[PDB]
Formats: sequence, structure tokens, C-alpha cells
Amino acid sequence: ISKGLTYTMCDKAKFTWKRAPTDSGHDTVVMEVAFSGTKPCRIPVRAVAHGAPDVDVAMLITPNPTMENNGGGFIEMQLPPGDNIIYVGELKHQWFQKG
Repeated sequence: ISKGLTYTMCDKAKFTWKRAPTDSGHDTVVMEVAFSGTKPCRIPVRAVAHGAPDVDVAMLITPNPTMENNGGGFIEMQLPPGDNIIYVGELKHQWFQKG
């Protein structure tokens, strides 16, 4: 439940896609994960555009995302139209954004 603005970061390698990055029907990008590390933690999310793997381009639509023992793992963000590599730690997906 409680979206942790103050929770410590999750492990970059202990993630799995509960829902790969997809469109909300509304030109925003929803995704969901399941996680083998600490409960609670804050999800090390980013979306990194074609040619700049350093630069997060994600404007989050849902709050600062967390992984919990009573929910968690869900994320919504908006991105520039184009190829964007969406990470949850070092677990990635290839998101061809529309909008």
C-alpha cells in the first residue's frame, strides 16, 4: 500500500517483469514488477532514450514507485515518442513509445 517516498533503493538484479512496459490506452507507459530482494524498497526505475543510456526520460504519472509485502511493483510514466530502453534496476525492456 504505502508509497515510500523515503524507502531505500532495491537491488538492480533481483527483479522480474510482472507486466512488461505497455501503453495505458492514454499515451502513458504502464509497467509492473516482482522482486526477490528486501521488503520494502524503492524501485530503481528509468527510461533511457535511443543513444543515451545514462539519461532517464521518464516523467512519472504514478508516485515514486516501491516494492512491498502488501502490494507494490506498479509504475506509470510518460516518455518521448521513439525507442526508449525502460529499466527496473538492470532488468530492461525495449519500449517503442507512442504519443
